Amino acid sequence: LKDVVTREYTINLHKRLHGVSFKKRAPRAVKEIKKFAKLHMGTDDVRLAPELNQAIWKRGVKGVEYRLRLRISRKRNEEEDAKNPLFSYVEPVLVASAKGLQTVVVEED
Amino acid sequence: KSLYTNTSRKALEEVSLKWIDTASKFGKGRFQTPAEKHAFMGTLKKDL
Amino acid sequence: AGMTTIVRDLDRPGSKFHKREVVEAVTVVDTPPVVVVGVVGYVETPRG
Amino acid sequence: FNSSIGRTAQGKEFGVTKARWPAKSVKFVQGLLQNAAANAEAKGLDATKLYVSHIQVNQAPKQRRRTYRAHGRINKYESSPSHIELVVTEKEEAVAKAAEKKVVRLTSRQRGRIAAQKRIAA
RNA sequence: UUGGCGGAAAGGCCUUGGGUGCUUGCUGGCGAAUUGCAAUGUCAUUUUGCGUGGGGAUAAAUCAUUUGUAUACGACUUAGAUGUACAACGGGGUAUUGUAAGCAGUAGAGUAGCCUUGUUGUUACGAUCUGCUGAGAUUAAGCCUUUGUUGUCUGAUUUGU
RNA sequence: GUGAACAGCCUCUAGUUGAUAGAAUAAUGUAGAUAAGGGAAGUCGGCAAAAUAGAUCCGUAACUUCGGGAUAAGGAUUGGC
RNA sequence: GAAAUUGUUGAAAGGGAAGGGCAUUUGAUCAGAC
Repeated sequence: LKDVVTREYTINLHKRLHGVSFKKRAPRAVKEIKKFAKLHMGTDDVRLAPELNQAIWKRGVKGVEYRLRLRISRKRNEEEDAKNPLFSYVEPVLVASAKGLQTVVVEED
Repeated sequence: KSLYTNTSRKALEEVSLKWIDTASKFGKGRFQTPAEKHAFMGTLKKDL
Repeated sequence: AGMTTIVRDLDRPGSKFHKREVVEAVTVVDTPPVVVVGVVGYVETPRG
Repeated sequence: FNSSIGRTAQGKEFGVTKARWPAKSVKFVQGLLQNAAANAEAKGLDATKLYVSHIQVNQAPKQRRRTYRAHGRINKYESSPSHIELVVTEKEEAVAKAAEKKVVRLTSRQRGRIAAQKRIAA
């Protein structure tokens, strides 16, 4: 239905990966992004861009960046619609540093 | 309140404080007030 | 609320630290006023 | 079949502390609920007063495999398969009433007492 | 119906007034039979349900989500329908380390070249040094605070004297 | 490549990414560790662990079958430019 | 197409076993005799 909005978020992975096993840090950061998008968009299913997968794993299994800037977008579901008519699709954001930014809404064009 | 009366030569003592610690408990606190910290350190780059 | 440190002058005759400084540990309990709402009466019975 | 299984808060609904989510056993059952529903609708049944009136599970023949144990031993590694039956029925009203007459036998002393009450009041 | 008393588990006791039925206090009239020669010969109170007709009133709990003063799992303790509400961020404070990258310097053991033939001659290399710089980075994951930005707030099950 | 080294550690060619997974982080375990002051008082017993350790220079006892003991013991140094 | 063992429905009982004996109450069922 409505609310096809896309917004930019900063996620603090440092507070979420605190004290996690080293071989699990990058894999758990994957599950944190999906839980993060579900919270802010309410969608059960969350899809990650493969180039966002690179951003998490850029510095190995235990070198995840403290902060990531994300472009989370809610979109209509297609291709034999599942129970959820809306899904969240998450992009990385190319910035010099992800610290000090506030959540903003991206215009639709 | 206490259930009994105790003199005990220790419970009748009049306690008058002299100094209360207000340093940070979130680390090895060094200063008691933000004014004290500003005087010891001086001006910083955060300050204008 | 938490713990903190106090300095006060000990006063007990016959002690080595009489009229001399002692550093001391205290705990602070936060106590706003309590609102009285209701009252209950208790009869004294053979079963308590 | 609950010995030394874990506890969960979602058993409160049923008055139990041990409950579990048998995904394999669930999917088998709801595949047979679908089959019975199709069978009922092929029979002209309403499908709105349908309820599960009978469902039973009993043991199928075992399927055999082998386990290797320490000091050169072989032990059974078996499957416990299931046969499943279920029946869906239309719910109906009360069955019947007005049971048998149950003819009653009175002694002559009891019969006279009854007539004494009829004679004694309107 | 009037007025009291009783909290040990009072839940009952006493009392005022009127109405009503009976009265074996005394003297009369009618009825009983056939349950057949006895057969407990059925008269008590427990709970529940379905009906009427007459009043009375219009909730919560659990699951799911959430917190960590709790925790193996259960369990515990918080929060959530429009607000000194909750959350994600950002800001500030508090802490830890010890002075970031970049740029500049007539700093720098010295070496080599250049000619404009030195006299601070310049250039090339050069660990490190000085200044911007108690800077920069991290700061709740079980730290504190918030006039900022953004979002969220009606899904499931069950319970009745 | 480091390095005396077909050591140990990292990489190239080539080959794998195979061993049921998910969530939490109680006790007790297996494996790995660190501890103030003391320093074997523990224990049958220093069992286990710790300490020493490469290289260069200096120095090296008793005893001896004269070959050894010996790396005896015991000191110093170690980077970069 | 037995038993051990098992599911479903029905009935009943169950305060740290169960099962048994004598006797009877209660519930279910039943033959004979007329």
